[PDB]
Amino acid sequence: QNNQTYANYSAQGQPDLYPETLATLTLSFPDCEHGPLKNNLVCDSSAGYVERAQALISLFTLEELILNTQNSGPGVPRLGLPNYQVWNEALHGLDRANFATKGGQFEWATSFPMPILTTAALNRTLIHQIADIISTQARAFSNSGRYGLDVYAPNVNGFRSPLWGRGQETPGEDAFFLSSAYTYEYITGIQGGVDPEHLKVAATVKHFAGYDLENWNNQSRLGFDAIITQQDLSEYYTPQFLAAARYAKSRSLMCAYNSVNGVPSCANSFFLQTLLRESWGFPEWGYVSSDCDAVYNVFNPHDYASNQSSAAASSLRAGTDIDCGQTYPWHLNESFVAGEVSRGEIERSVTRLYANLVRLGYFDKKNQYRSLGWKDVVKTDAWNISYEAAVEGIVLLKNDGTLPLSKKVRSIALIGPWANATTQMQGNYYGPAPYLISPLEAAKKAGYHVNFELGTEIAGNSTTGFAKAIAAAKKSDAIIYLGGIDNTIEQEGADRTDIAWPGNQLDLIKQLSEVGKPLVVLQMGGGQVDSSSLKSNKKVNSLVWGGYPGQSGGVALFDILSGKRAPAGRLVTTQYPAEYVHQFPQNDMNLRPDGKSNPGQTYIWYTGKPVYEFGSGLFYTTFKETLALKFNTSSILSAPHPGYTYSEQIPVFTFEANIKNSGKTESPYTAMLFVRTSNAGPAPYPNKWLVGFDRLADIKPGHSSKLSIPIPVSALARVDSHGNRIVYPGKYELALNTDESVKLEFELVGEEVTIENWPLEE
Amino acid sequence: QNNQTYANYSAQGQPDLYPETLATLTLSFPDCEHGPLKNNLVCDSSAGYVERAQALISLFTLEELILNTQNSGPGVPRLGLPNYQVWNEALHGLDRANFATKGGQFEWATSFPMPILTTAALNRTLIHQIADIISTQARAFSNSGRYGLDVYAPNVNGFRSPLWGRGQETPGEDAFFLSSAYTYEYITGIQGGVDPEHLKVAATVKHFAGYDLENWNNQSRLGFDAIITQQDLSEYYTPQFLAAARYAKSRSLMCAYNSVNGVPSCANSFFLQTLLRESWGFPEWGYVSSDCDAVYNVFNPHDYASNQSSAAASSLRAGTDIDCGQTYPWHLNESFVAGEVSRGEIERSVTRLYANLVRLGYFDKKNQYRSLGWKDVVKTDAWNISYEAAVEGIVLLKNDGTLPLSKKVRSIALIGPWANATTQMQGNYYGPAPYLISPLEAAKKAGYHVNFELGTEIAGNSTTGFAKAIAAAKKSDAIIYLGGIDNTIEQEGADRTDIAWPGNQLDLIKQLSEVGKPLVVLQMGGGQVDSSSLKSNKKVNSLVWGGYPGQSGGVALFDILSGKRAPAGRLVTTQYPAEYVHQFPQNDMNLRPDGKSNPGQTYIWYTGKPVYEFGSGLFYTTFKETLASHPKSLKFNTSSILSAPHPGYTYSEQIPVFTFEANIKNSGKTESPYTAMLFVRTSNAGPAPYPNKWLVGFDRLADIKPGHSSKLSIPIPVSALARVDSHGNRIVYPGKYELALNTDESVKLEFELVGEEVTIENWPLEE
Ligand SMILES: *[C@@H]1O[C@H](CO)[C@@H](O[C@@H]2O[C@H](CO)[C@@H](O[C@@H]3O[C@H](CO)[C@@H](O)[C@H](O[C@H]4O[C@H](CO)[C@@H](O)[C@H](O)[C@@H]4O[C@H]4O[C@H](CO)[C@@H](O)[C@H](O)[C@@H]4O)[C@@H]3O)[C@H](O)[C@H]2NC(C)=O)[C@H](O)[C@H]1NC(C)=O
Ligand SMILES: *[C@@H]1O[C@H](CO)[C@@H](O[C@@H]2O[C@H](CO)[C@@H](O[C@@H]3O[C@H](CO)[C@@H](O)[C@H](O[C@H]4O[C@H](CO)[C@@H](O)[C@H](O)[C@@H]4O)[C@@H]3O)[C@H](O)[C@H]2NC(C)=O)[C@H](O)[C@H]1NC(C)=O
Ligand SMILES: *[C@@H]1O[C@H](CO)[C@@H](O[C@@H]2O[C@H](CO)[C@@H](O[C@@H]3O[C@H](CO)[C@@H](O)[C@H](O)[C@@H]3O)[C@H](O)[C@H]2NC(C)=O)[C@H](O)[C@H]1NC(C)=O
Ligand SMILES: *[C@@H]1O[C@H](CO)[C@@H](O[C@@H]2O[C@H](CO)[C@@H](O)[C@H](O)[C@H]2NC(C)=O)[C@H](O)[C@H]1NC(C)=O
Ligand SMILES: *[C@@H]1O[C@H](CO)[C@@H](O[C@@H]2O[C@H](CO)[C@@H](O)[C@H](O)[C@H]2NC(C)=O)[C@H](O)[C@H]1NC(C)=O
Ligand SMILES: *[C@@H]1O[C@H](CO)[C@@H](O[C@@H]2O[C@H](CO)[C@@H](O)[C@H](O)[C@H]2NC(C)=O)[C@H](O)[C@H]1NC(C)=O
Ligand SMILES: *[C@@H]1O[C@H](CO)[C@@H](O[C@@H]2O[C@H](CO)[C@@H](O)[C@H](O)[C@H]2NC(C)=O)[C@H](O)[C@H]1NC(C)=O
Ligand SMILES: *[C@@H]1O[C@H](CO)[C@@H](O[C@@H]2O[C@H](CO)[C@@H](O)[C@H](O)[C@H]2NC(C)=O)[C@H](O)[C@H]1NC(C)=O
Ligand SMILES: O[C@@H]1[C@@H](O)[C@H](S[C@@H]2CO[C@H](O)[C@H](O)[C@H]2O)OC[C@H]1O
Ligand SMILES: O[C@@H]1[C@@H](O)[C@H](S[C@@H]2CO[C@H](O)[C@H](O)[C@H]2O)OC[C@H]1O
Ligand SMILES: *[C@@H]1O[C@H](CO)[C@@H](O)[C@H](O)[C@H]1NC(C)=O
Ligand SMILES: *[C@@H]1O[C@H](CO)[C@@H](O)[C@H](O)[C@H]1NC(C)=O
Ligand SMILES: *[C@@H]1O[C@H](CO)[C@@H](O)[C@H](O)[C@H]1NC(C)=O
Ligand SMILES: *[C@@H]1O[C@H](CO)[C@@H](O)[C@H](O)[C@H]1NC(C)=O
Ligand SMILES: *[C@@H]1O[C@H](CO)[C@@H](O)[C@H](O)[C@H]1NC(C)=O
Ligand SMILES: *[C@@H]1O[C@H](CO)[C@@H](O)[C@H](O)[C@H]1NC(C)=O
Ligand SMILES: *[C@@H]1O[C@H](CO)[C@@H](O)[C@H](O)[C@H]1NC(C)=O
Ligand SMILES: *[C@@H]1O[C@H](CO)[C@@H](O)[C@H](O)[C@H]1NC(C)=O
Ligand SMILES: *[C@@H]1O[C@H](CO)[C@@H](O)[C@H](O)[C@H]1NC(C)=O
Ligand SMILES: *[C@@H]1O[C@H](CO)[C@@H](O)[C@H](O)[C@H]1NC(C)=O
Ligand SMILES: [Zn+2]
Ligand SMILES: [Zn+2]
Ligand SMILES: [Zn+2]
Ligand SMILES: [Zn+2]
Ligand SMILES: [Zn+2]
Ligand SMILES: [Zn+2]
Ligand SMILES: [Zn+2]
Ligand SMILES: [Zn+2]
Ligand SMILES: [Zn+2]
Ligand SMILES: [Zn+2]
Ligand SMILES: [Zn+2]
Ligand SMILES: [Zn+2]
Repeated sequence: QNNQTYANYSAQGQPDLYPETLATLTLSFPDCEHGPLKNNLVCDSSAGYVERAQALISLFTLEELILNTQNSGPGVPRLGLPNYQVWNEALHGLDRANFATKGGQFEWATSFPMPILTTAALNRTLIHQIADIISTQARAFSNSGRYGLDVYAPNVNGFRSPLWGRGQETPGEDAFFLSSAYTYEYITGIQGGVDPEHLKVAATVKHFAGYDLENWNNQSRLGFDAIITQQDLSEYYTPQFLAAARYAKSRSLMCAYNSVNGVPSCANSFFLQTLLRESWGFPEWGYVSSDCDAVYNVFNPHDYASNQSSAAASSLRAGTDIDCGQTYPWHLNESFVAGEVSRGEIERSVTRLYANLVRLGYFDKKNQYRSLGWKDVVKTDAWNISYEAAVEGIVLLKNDGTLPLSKKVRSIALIGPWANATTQMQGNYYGPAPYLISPLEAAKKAGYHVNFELGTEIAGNSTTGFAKAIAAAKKSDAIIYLGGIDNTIEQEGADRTDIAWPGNQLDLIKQLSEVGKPLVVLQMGGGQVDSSSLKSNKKVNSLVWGGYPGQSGGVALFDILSGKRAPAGRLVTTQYPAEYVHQFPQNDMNLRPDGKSNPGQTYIWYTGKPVYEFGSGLFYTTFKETLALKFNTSSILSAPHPGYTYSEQIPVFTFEANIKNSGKTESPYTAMLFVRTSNAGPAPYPNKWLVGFDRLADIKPGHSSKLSIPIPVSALARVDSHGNRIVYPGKYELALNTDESVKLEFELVGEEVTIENWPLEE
Repeated sequence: QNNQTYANYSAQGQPDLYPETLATLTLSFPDCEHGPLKNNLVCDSSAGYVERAQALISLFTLEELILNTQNSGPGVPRLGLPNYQVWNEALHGLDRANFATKGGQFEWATSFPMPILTTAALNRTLIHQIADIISTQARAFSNSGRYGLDVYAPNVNGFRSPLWGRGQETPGEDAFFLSSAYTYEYITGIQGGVDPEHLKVAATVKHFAGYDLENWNNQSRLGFDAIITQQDLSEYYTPQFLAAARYAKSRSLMCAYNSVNGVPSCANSFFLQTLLRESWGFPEWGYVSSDCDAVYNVFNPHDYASNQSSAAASSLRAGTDIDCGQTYPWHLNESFVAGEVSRGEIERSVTRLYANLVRLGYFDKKNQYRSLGWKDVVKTDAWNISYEAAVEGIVLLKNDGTLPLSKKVRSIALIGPWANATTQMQGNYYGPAPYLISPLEAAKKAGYHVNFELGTEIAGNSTTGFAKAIAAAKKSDAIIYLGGIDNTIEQEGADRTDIAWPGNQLDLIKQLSEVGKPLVVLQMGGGQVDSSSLKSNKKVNSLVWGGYPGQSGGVALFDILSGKRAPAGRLVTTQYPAEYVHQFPQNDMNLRPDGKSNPGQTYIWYTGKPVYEFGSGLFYTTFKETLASHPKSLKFNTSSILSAPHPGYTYSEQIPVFTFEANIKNSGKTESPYTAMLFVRTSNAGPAPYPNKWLVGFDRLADIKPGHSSKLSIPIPVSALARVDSHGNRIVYPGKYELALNTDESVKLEFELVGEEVTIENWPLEE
């Protein structure tokens, strides 16, 4: 929008936003005791939140309303109503806050791992606590005018194509179960419960819908039209958004840049009204924000409207309340002049935003959360849950017992473009951290003699660092290589073009494997890289996926390597063979194989052979898993469901298995539970789908902990050609983990039961 | 549905409901301190109303949920959740209550005038207070297990065709302003404010939409398919429902028997979702009830569904939550089995009902409204607002000085089928009253020597009774004829076939007028009758429309006639000439004239000559009305006016463009209250055809003494000036306009709207 020369937004992965959109404001609170609003109902803390917001909005001029439909809202100075920023980032810690540059206060926020790694821990409580800490820290910054009260998080789009530059931000490729679980735990942690009366921080689930690529084939997200079947819409692209609106009661949602089936998400009333509000129960006075700036893109380049005034009017009427950008505040005045919108439609949007602000305690100084301050940031950071998430999430992919490093290992050769990682560990959308503990520093602090060599860059074709690296290796007890990808390779605005290890890193690892010494390789980054050559190289003793480990990253990794903590992470996306992305266009949105070039996408549908499967992860011990069957769903759904708000949440039954530590190392345990069928519902039939997961606390050798995995009605439902979610009678089989240590056959009997009726598109 | 022999519901005006639907339950409240629910969140009075309702519903079996989608909900005995009745009538007082038959308490409730007469008073405060009394009495009965907490009221369909058997129930023919005003005052009075946290009684605005006939031409409402333009739908058939949902925040709404443009109202997602929820902000956890039993009629006779299971599914999915009938509770089980509905869809609807019950204090014994009792019925009844409404509403149509009856009038010949009226005064949907004061008992109480003769029946065809009535007239100082129509003529389930005085009443009136005595005619009933021959007969000294005056009807009538009170009512429908209904089909839903059979419908569009016009009414005095002041500029810029702050108004379209102000001087012999209707017209603003005029305001002023003046101030809201385009959009158009005060047009004021067109409402596309 703010381009200086011609800009092809069908190709360019990044918009050109106005400085106003991108500005860092200084925030504050209305003075309800002495200010101009003191006798208005909005300042009456005993009144209803809607009635309060309505009373306030009645005081605005038309132009004031319009200006306050943008993310950087100017407020209304004459009313003592301060500017308010809607665009705040919280993906895995505070970002876009007005951080102090000196003074020892508000200089930083806790930098948790990227969600990709945190989700690999398979721990729901963990996700929830991270969210709670983030929203405590948000309130603290807010109380000093340095952060808003709503957050553009979480990013829960399915990591469908492995080359997506933003998959790192997500809880993985399983939109239906794993992502939805993350969605619920994160949003309830941000918001302080399930639609509590006193909202903590408003979540903004994103990006709705069909957004999972930046610019593959030079087709920008900004102009992309996702051709998606109704079946896939219901099955893969929206179930996490149903979870957000229905179960978590997210106060906000962000509509995506792209179109779906010819309709821009932000101008899509089927999306924003029929689905979001009428099918999934999105809060009445919840509000929708556009992406930055998806309203502009309705016009340029989507051409769904002919100018900015019309793009504004179409988005507003479809259900987009707040524009991250300048199209609303600078063109809705034209929309009004042209009769395209009423003042009613504009007031509703602003009223929605302020209704949430009222709920958030914006006008109530005595509100419980208005007293959080810097010491609460200090205290929650000192809990070291960022370290804990990283430690629980790290994935051991290959190991011959070389890990944990034996007491005999005294010197290490520390090699690779991730060996001295600091800011690399933070991924993206991060603010300043209190500290960043590199793998190098953590290695020294662990008490190893460290021979550090860069060896080679992430993406270089230079070998001039090889010799010194081999030299450092030849004079060390073990080699620890840390490499892979980072945000120079995968980023917002630019997808990868391939999913192989970048540069000449694999050559360096090969030459290191032929040194004669034990070799541990840490594959870092969010997306996966093809590590088949490492899998098949016997001289590569150990392979670890370390994701983006956050502020205490080095210590988390080296506590795992040294065996202080025992790894238990599992992959939350498939590591595909490198040729996968060359086999079919990556913006083919069809999940199922087509018998042509599309081989099936994700662990659910892929007919090929993953290098490492979704759900791969090894332990420092061995476990012995043992089991501890005609179900009539219609009957099961006929019963009372105390403890569950929605009927589809009830277990069909609970999978019970004993988990014995048959080895000789204390270890926590993780499990994914999969189901499959070859006769229930329509063909084609999936490989399998995830229906449950859990993490159990450290189990001692000889001890047995019980794994209980409820199998909800919603999880056994399949999706028909119309998008309906229906539980079908037939034969199913559970399988525990990728190793399928335990399997359980059961039959579903009775008639088909409808779980959701998918509505017709407009 | 419960017919014993073949029933043709395309023709038959009344359904055959199962006894279960019609049953009189004994109600009670759950014990939230000690009962099975005490630890459930529903019994936590500090929790959110939605969360409370969700916690309760979670405890139900599927069958218990299904069974509690009917109006006579059985509750859940094992949970200590009592049966609850959704079908409670309150149109003009409590009805379908479990009235006691002995013991001196709860044997009766106040019987107000039918809303048609109440509305004629043009008094907003009156309507609101009536509604407040009704809801106080509702809660009092509720607290003794004798009534529910939601009411199937108000009926606010525009009384469009004059032969409608139920137009009597409505605030008249002006859907946009007059009916919408009644809707607001009544619903907020019923509900105890504007969506208050503590709801007093849930209102159910009805009937949505296109419903304004019972069985004209033997086409029953049960199978009627209204063909209505989007323009008419926005302009005439729905504005009162926008008002109910948006301004009044009605907690419930009732969907109609009929289809509109091929889609039954209760299976109509455009109506129940797109318009109701997305356009007008109907409460998120408000609920929709069908009419009794419109869900059944989706199948039989509409054939929109092939069976009851499919009819239930379609109605539920479209947005109908509660069935007045047994289609839901006895066939949603089948819908579920067939995969047509989810348990989620069923749960939402029951949760919706119980969310309102939570808000109504159904689970909180300490709720403000849970202590109201029989003494509160006695107290509110004794205020005599029923009497007051009738006396305010009575309309003086014709007079030469005969009314009020002079002191010279000692004896009266009281003639007519309405002369000894008791139950006739109650109209329809009435429960037992404390008493009923007939016009006969009232005349005797007031001190006149009364010579009473029936004369003829309402629909009588014999002249045998004439002679005694004529003899009585000859002995008396004045003749007071009371007749017209009643509920043997106009009723639920059966429209009138014509709009003339029934039977030989006019022939009797003619002969009474040949006697040579002063003659006063009281024209009773809700619908109008063609009184043109009474209008032109110089020996009919006076004509009064008395509507259905309720429990103290006789005293209201004779206090007016005696001059103890002075009349100020104005007609709220057009009194058409009898020919009107025989010129064009009465199910032609187009308001505009078409240059063929349709002369235009209502005072807004009618091109013929009313016998008495909408807004007709005379006083016991005369008034001089003069423009008080106008804004310096009479060129109003709507876009600019709407751009300003609007403190004191929730919605921008509610702000005044300006205020019409007049001085009202009593220029006669007698102290009198005053009423005014304010009309606007345009010859160039908006699209053609241009209407006659349309109502934009009204008011009633307190007694004005001879020679004294009072101020009349009538704001002109932006919404009132908006016109409707061919697509249903509400747009304020620039151009020339003229206000006219009353039917006599005593004051007129030209103004101009300048600047661009302004969109007030975008009418959504149908599905
Ligand atoms: C203001 O409010 C007050 C308080 O409510 C009103 O006062 C009440 O007024 C009514 C009506 O006048 C009065 O009820 C009558 O009481 C009489 C003595 O107790 C009764 O004899 C009379 O009974 C007749 O009506 C019954 C209906 O239930 C019939 O069933 C019964 O058969 C009686 O009818 C006989 O008599 C009538 C004429 O008298 C005759 O036509 C019949 O054929 C039959 O022979 C009434 O019940 C109350 O007692 C008053 N209550 C109090 C507390 O004072 C007052 O009316 C209000 N004012 C206005 C203007 O509305
Ligand atoms: C699934 O995730 C949950 C939630 O994160 C996790 O439970 C958590 O475990 C951590 C780690 O033990 C707990 O963190 C501690 O909490 C107390 C507060 O009660 C703090 O005092 C502790 O801080 C000190 O100790 C740290 C570690 O020794 C030091 O680094 C630090 O500087 C402090 O001195 C510490 O933060 C946390 O309390 C729980 N959280 C909850 C909600 O229970 C659980 O273990 C995971 N489950 C499985 C099976 O893995
Ligand atoms: C558990 O939480 C504590 C408290 O936040 C962490 O302690 C902190 O560790 C960092 C990194 O080593 C220290 O920062 C460093 O401090 C030195 C000296 O002041 C400075 O020269 C370095 O540049 C660096 O900033 C920090 O001082 C220390 N803070 C406290 C209060 O002890 C600890 O790291 C956490 N544990 C894990 C495993 O993450
Ligand atoms: C709609 O609003 C925009 C933004 O306020 C207007 O554009 C501004 O016009 C003013 C006055 O001419 C200039 O001084 C500003 O520099 C413009 N601002 C921006 C951000 O472009 C626009 O003119 C308005 N349109 C109408 C019809 O009122
Ligand atoms: C590892 O990275 C750290 C941090 O980026 C490097 O530390 C810097 O070292 C220079 C002196 O050589 C100091 O002046 C800077 O203040 C340090 N930077 C920061 C951000 O603290 C360190 O050199 C790197 N180690 C290597 C390359 O072996
Ligand atoms: C309009 O109706 C109101 C409400 O019923 C009338 O005010 C009532 O008048 C009666 C009889 O004088 C009193 O007993 C009530 O207490 C009054 N009620 C209230 C709420 O004030 C009012 O007189 C009518 N207005 C006009 C102008 O005739
Ligand atoms: C759905 O529910 C209705 C109401 O309970 C069932 O109708 C009853 O069926 C029994 C046995 O068929 C009959 O004896 C009764 O006459 C019916 N009762 C009533 C009140 O009508 C119906 O069977 C159920 N259908 C299904 C498929 O479960
Ligand atoms: C006017 O109507 C009243 C009420 O219906 C009549 O009162 C009834 O008259 C009969 C016979 O006289 C009595 O036995 C009943 O008890 C009365 N019923 C009630 C409810 O009061 C009255 O007779 C009628 N008057 C005339 C003159 O026809
Ligand atoms: O998740 C969304 C992102 O989609 C956008 S991306 C945005 C593009 O425009 C500039 O380059 C911005 O710096 C960049 O963040 O940002 C908002 C997030 O919440
Ligand atoms: O306003 C509605 C009415 O339309 C229905 S009509 C109903 C038809 O079936 C029986 O005869 C009943 O006695 C009659 O009321 O009733 C409910 C009202 O609220
Ligand atoms: C910006 O790019 C658009 C096309 O996206 C083009 O129409 C316009 O001319 C450009 N603006 C400027 C100032 O170059
Ligand atoms: C803009 O980019 C699109 C997609 O990459 C491409 O098809 C088109 O040729 C480009 N248009 C211009 C004018 O360069
Ligand atoms: C995308 O565009 C750039 C030119 O800016 C080009 O270097 C690159 O080869 C293109 N990629 C594809 C797949 O066409
Ligand atoms: C803007 O675009 C709309 C269509 O999206 C069109 O109807 C309107 O006339 C356009 N206005 C101007 C000023 O070009
Ligand atoms: C399943 O349950 C339903 C309802 O409980 C029952 O009607 C049906 O007969 C059962 N069918 C089987 C095969 O168990
Ligand atoms: C009731 O009427 C329907 C048609 O409306 C007819 O099919 C049926 O025979 C009747 N039922 C009975 C029991 O007479
Ligand atoms: C039912 O009534 C309709 C309309 O009055 C008529 O067309 C039809 O012939 C009747 N059907 C039967 C079976 O009598
Ligand atoms: C009921 O009618 C519907 C059509 O509305 C049809 O699809 C369904 O199969 C019918 N069910 C039965 C049991 O006949
Ligand atoms: C009056 O009506 C009755 C019953 O309908 C009938 O027997 C009689 O013939 C009618 N008489 C006249 C004069 O219309
Ligand atoms: C009406 O007001 C609008 C908004 O202030 C302004 O743009 C326009 O010029 C005005 N038009 C007239 C005719 O006064
Ligand atoms: Zn003070
Ligand atoms: Zn102050
Ligand atoms: Zn919590
Ligand atoms: Zn509180
Ligand atoms: Zn513009
Ligand atoms: Zn008790
Ligand atoms: Zn009130
Ligand atoms: Zn309260
Ligand atoms: Zn049929
Ligand atoms: Zn039909
Ligand atoms: Zn059936
Ligand atoms: Zn005729």
